[PDB]
Amino acid sequence: MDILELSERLDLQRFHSHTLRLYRAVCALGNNRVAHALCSHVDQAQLLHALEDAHLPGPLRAGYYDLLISIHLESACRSRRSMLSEYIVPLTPETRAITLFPPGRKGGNARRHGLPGVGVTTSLRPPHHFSPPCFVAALPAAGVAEAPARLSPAIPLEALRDKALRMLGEAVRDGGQHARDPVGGSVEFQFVPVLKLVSTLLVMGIFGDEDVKQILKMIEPEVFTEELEEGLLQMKLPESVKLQMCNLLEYFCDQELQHRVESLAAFAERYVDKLQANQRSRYALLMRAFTMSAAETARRTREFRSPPQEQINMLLHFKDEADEEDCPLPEDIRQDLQDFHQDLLAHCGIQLEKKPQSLQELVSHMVVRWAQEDYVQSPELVRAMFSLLHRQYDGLGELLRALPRAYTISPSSVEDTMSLLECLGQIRSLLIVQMGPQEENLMIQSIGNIMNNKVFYQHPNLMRALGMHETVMEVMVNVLGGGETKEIRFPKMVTSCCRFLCYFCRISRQNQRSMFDHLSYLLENSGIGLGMQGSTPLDVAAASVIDNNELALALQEQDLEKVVSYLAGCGLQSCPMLLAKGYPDIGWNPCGGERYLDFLRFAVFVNGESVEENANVVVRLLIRKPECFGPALRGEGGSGLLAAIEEAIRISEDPARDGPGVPPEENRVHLGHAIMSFYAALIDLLGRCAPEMHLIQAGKGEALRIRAILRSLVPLDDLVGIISLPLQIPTLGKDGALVQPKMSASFVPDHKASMVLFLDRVYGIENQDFLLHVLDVGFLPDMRAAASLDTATFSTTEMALALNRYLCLAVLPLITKCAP
Amino acid sequence: GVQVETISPGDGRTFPKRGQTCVVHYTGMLEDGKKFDSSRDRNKPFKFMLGKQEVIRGWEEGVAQMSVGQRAKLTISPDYAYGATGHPGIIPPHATLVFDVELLKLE
Amino acid sequence: ACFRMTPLYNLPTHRACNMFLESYKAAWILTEDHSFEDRMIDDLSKAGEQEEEEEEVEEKKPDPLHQLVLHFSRTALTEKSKLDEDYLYMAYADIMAKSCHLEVEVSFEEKEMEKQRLLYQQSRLHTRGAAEMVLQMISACKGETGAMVSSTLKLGISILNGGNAEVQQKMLDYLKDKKEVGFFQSIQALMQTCSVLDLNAFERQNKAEGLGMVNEDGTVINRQNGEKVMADDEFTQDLFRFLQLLCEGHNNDFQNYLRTQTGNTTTINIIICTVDYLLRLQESISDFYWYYSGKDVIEEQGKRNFSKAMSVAKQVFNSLTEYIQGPCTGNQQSLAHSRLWDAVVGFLHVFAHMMMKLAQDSSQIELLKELLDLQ
Amino acid sequence: LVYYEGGAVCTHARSLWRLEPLRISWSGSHLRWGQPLRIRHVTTGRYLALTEDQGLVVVDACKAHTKATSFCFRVSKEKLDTAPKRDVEGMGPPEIKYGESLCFVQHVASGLWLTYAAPDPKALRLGVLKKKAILHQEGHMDDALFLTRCQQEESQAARMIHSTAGLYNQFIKGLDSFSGKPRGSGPPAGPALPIEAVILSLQDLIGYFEPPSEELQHEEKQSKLRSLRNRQSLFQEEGMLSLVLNCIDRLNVYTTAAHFAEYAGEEAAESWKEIVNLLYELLASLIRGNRANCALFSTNLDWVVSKLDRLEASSGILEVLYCVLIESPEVLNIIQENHIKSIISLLDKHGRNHKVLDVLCSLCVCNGVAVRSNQDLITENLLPGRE
Repeated sequence: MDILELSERLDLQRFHSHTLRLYRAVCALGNNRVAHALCSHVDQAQLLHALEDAHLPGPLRAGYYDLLISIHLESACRSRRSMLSEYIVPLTPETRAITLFPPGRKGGNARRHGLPGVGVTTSLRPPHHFSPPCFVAALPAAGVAEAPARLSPAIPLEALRDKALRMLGEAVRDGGQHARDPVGGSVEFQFVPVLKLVSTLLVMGIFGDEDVKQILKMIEPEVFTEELEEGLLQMKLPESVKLQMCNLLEYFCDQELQHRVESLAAFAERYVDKLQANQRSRYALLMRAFTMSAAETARRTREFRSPPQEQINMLLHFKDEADEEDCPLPEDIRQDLQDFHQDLLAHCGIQLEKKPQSLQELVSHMVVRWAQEDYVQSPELVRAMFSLLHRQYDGLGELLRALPRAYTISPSSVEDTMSLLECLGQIRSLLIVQMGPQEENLMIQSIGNIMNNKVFYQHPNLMRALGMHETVMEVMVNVLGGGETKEIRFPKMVTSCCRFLCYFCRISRQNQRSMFDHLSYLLENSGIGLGMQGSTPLDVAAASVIDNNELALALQEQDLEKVVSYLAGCGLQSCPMLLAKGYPDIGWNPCGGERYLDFLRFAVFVNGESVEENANVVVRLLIRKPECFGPALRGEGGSGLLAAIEEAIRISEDPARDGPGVPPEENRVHLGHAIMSFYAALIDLLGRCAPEMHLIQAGKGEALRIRAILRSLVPLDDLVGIISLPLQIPTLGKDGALVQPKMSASFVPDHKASMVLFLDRVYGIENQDFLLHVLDVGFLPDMRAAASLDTATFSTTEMALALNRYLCLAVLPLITKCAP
Repeated sequence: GVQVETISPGDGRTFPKRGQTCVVHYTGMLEDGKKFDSSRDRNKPFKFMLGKQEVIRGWEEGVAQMSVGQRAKLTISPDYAYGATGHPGIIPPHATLVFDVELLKLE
Repeated sequence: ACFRMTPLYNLPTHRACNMFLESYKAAWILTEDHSFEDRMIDDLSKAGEQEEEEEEVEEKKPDPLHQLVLHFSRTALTEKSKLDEDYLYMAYADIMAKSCHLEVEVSFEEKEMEKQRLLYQQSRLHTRGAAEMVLQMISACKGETGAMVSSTLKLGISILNGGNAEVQQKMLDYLKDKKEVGFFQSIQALMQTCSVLDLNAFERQNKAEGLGMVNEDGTVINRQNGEKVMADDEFTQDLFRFLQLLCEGHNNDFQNYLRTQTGNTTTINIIICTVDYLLRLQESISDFYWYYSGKDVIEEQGKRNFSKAMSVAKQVFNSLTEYIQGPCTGNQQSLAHSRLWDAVVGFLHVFAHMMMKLAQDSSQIELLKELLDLQ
Repeated sequence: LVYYEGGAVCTHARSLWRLEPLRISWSGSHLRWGQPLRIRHVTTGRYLALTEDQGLVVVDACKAHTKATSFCFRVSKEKLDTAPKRDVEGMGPPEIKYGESLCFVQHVASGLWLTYAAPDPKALRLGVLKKKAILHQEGHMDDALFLTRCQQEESQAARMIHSTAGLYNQFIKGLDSFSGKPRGSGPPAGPALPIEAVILSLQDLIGYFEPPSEELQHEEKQSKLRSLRNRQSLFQEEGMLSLVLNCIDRLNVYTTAAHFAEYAGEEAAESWKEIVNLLYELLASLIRGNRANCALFSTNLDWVVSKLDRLEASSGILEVLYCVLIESPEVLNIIQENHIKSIISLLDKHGRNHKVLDVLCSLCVCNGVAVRSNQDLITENLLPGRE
């Protein structure tokens, strides 16, 4: 049955239009496999012919136009639009060739502004990628979600551009004709799909430059003539048509602004070359002229003593003309740079025929004329027109807003940078979609590529501008938001998201601040995230604070409130998955509390140096929370810390008290080792929170008071017993094979060193006989053990190595202080 | 399995050689006759290289016996075709498939 | 690090290009600015060739300014869970404010001509309902501090500048005919968000300056971050000046509305809320007074900190003075039963001790003058 | 049991209360200090009173004895109660201020001071913010009760909700009454169903839920939709959604009109079609445009799914499903392949329908995000056949 006939049957028209919209909905968000499936049902040539035919009804043509644009372009469309914001310019010689104003006999400012969209833009944009649609291809033997996602189906882009241009011309001609019957039954029905096609093609940039010139002529002939068709604005259009041609103008203005940005980039290249030459010459004079004059040499060296960035800065201090003479740069170079500045102002129109001759002014006039003709009834249209108007009025403002986003890249690493931009495009792609296992594999390997990139190591400021870390925390919290507590969906997601962000912590201190801005809400999510394996959001937050005293100072007492509340909660009960593991229940959670504690300890010690204010706050929170002191050393009804340690050792001895017994991941850890790990962590916090030998020698009263509370909480004789506790040593056996217990059960020298560190930090050394008794209870048994450790087979053992470690880190400084 | 029939004769003196790429035009329709794929609608001939198994290996052999310039009617059994899993969306599961093959040239 | 300091000729070319881009953007383009916003508003205001139609006059079609205003009101009045930031409303509101205010032996005639000019620019705005939607923005903002509320309060400051009785009138009617508590709830939440001096913050800043840690890039000593103390002080100034200008003209009806909102189901006293904020201001001021009283002399950054704080206090005192002025007897009684007497006592003790402390040093005389003005 | 509770309940209707004087004449007069007063909760319709066994609990009006039910409001904790005030006709002197004065609540017969039970041990472990109201001779410091003004349309809604709940509970009781026994060729032997009553109630509910015309301007339109949010929230907390769903289930146990008549009779049967259709319409109207409303349907989507296949009110159930899907994303997350296949089966059996097509389109994408699994499943199970 003929489609044209369906126009008369409204029921069939509505059903088929909703069918088209259904294909549109199912294909949405770049569902590429679905799109290929539709290409099976809908022929590309069929769609093309549907565009060509004018008799076909308007809702149908809108539907088919939408299907073509989306099922083929929309993925590239969203990708390209996402990366349109970023402005990155390589230092190509071609880039150097670019200038703000086209060459000519007339002065550049007096010269006509270059025809928009025409010229060379070297902003690094990845090529569009498409897959030919073919169904005779063999079925993928590889499993689903392991093969890479299919590319969008391919369309002949050149031919599509030519036809889009052709029916664009037809639409303009018919509008001039004012024929009673519009194409598709309405003027808006006639035009709207054409402007959609033009928008998409122009934003892709496939639309060739000559054709862009043609489009400009159709929009406004008399305007874009370069040294009768009526302007599209002159034709007058319904509100929706106004909306989309306003979008076309918006694209043109964005391209124009990009051209401005690259123009300043090229001028910057020329200028920096001039500066390097001239300042080499200046320094050569300096080694020459330093013999004559010293006072000027002293200042000039001080200028060179300045960091290079500040050197650039006070070189650039010629604008005011008050100190322009002070700038070492000569008046000639200052003159040409001022000429550049005037040129930039003129191109912006900042500096000071009815037809405007300028795109910005004509757009302003069109907005004003529309608001004059009638009140706009579409709020989105109003938003669009006023945004465009404001933007055309403030080009200097657009440049202010875009300049931080701008960046320059050396030509050598252009291809690797392009690869990285492709990766970030994939990352932004997955943000819109709801998380699925194929997407999981996708962004895991994409993140891996990001780490593998050397450019990713090279320009930290450039990534900071690009914001992949922001997008990564965004996808992190999108994953986290849905039922994280009931089920930690995709620990692979959460671990990968750390690995990236955690690496970013390791990257830069400015990056550390950048994520530090989000640290509060990160910790809020990390309240349950630490239960996840190994590296957690708590761990990335810990990696953020460390290595900056300023970050440590910026640490927030309310954030400490949430963390200590979390720590108390762990002390309130054990984790439920332990029971889910068959791991027997315990009255409190040691592991999560331990992670919170180590976070706090990374917080307190920056470069091994305590933040006294932070220590005071944590002391306050501890004294509010008996659960912070924990079951051991409770006080009233208070199990001694020593007794708890021996009980934990007994539990680790006990088979199946730490195990269900009904380890593929082997992450299961003896509850004794875990609780004593928590307690060694608490002791570590408590020793680091102790005041320092300076301001103890002066003796700040609150400092000694806190120290006294610490010594009261932790009995010195109790610590003497703890250090007195012997450690099992691996021994040869069963024909002399060495017997080594598992560390997830073993009582560790790491904990013992935490004790010893607390001793030296808080109690320290007072008496020589006290030192001797401390040694003979805890240090000399360890030192006979160390003597035994010096064995060829023993020297191999990582555990004896760890003994050597913690003994040297602690016992050696103890000897240093105690030798007198 | 694979059923072959000729609607237009070919030269017969020239044959596809295993390991040689072949440019072909085809239309894919189901058994009921509904067309799902047409290389002519693509306007460029589909290209495949014999023995790479990029084409359904059932369909690949059925091309081989077919001479150059010979218009074919090819029927593929599901075991030779996509099979019980079938192609999600385009081909229903465990259904036979029919094609017509135009071997324009071999490159 | 200075021999390691790489001369810009040895500097990598691309890196040098980037840092030059930053340097130029700081030195030139940020510095230069010209006010095209005045003619922007003028063009968006003017109406041309509507009159030939002769039926739109009976319908009162909106001028382009009025249309932009109506759309912003549409966005604001539309209900949303969180007040979303719009950069367009950001910039547009800044533009209207700057155009509206558009700013020594001046004749009376000259001074009054300036006054009439200000009245005209405020007129072209209030013909649109700008301050009406400003109140709407506050209601939708629900006491959430941000650039949006800051700029729109600044725009209200601009439209109210000089205390235009007509604007005060229309906003009074609007508050009456909405009789809705949410706006005043927003006001209370906002002045709760207003900061006061924190000793812990000041000692953290003192640590920052004293440490002066070298930034890893070369040698950067004495880096100064944005002072966390009174980060929102400018916005607090704007808010209190806003209440000031609302109550300006000694409009007793407006002061009564501020004291009590009969139309509202729940009535709040913004004046006693201001009193409470003033009390927090005294507590902060007195803690800082004690801290520098332990010291022999106030260090320069501390001097600036007190200076900005007491400027905020000066605006607050001016606002309270405007509230009480007229005089509104209900406001008189409300202050009378309030604790502002204890506030005055604390302020007086602070004043006396700062005068004895400042009087010794010659450099302190400027802050002493500012304190004299505060007193 | 009534407990002092804080939170969303404060906005809720259950926190609203109804207070009436003892004397009928000039009941609306200025409330007087120490006036004898009777307290009935608006939503329940039951009175607050003292029972020896349970202290004070909300009690039914018939059980209410009007003396133990009678309570007085006091400005002062200390008690003299010497001379009763003389009754005054007319508007009377104004004693207490609406939203301004603070008052003590006293039971005239008991003389016992109403106070909180105080935070019980281990109750913090529950975390409940609600603590039982108890009568104490000494009382407590906070016995002074602050009072607030209610809102007119909210009170109207609460009254109508109470009447609606009572009538629907009785109607459901009747359904269960004849549900057990097939009437057969006899009398129904049960009290007549309030058929006309439920038709009128549903009709009024649609009219009072009917969404504003889009032609209305933006500001009053937004205000009216805000009222719609408040109203839907009130009906949600009250439980009308749940009880109406129970109604739908109970009438759904009967397949056809005649089959239902066989339990009830033709005189009950004739309306049954309109009853179920208008009932589904009520569900659609109530749930439409409310995140909270769509939230509960997410718990049991298959419950809707099974009823989608049913014939008598196919359009109504389709609209209900439409409102559920278009408004909530979680429902879109939880849907499964059997459900999608059932929807396609509905498309088959009811023929082509743009409405069903649009519901499926909503099933594709929602809230700017598209379910990969949902799109893949619908493509797989619908597209290839193409019939």
